[PDB]
Amino acid sequence: RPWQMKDLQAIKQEVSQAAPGSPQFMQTIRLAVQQFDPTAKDLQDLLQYLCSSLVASLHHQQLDSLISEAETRGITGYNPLAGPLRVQANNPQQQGLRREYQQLWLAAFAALP
Repeated sequence: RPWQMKDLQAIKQEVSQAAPGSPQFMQTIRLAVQQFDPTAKDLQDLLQYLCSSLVASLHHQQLDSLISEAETRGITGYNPLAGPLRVQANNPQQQGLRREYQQLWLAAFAALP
């Protein structure tokens, strides 16, 4: 049950005025992420739709650092012999990795301003 075009259009329109990482944007994006239960691929699509290449790159770097610390510590469900967290989160049998990816994503995007 992935999102459709209308959901993305509403998500972008409702937060057109606000700035990335504002409390309003964080509310709406967090609700979307917690409601649709998407993988990393869909999150990348959503970010490309919402913010430009500059904000995309900044979030990419911040999320790289956050994932770096998180999975360098060692995580309950992460096994580094199978692939990067971006790929484990895309397997529907690793929901723990998917939820960790979602939370790192939202925190990284919130850490912009």
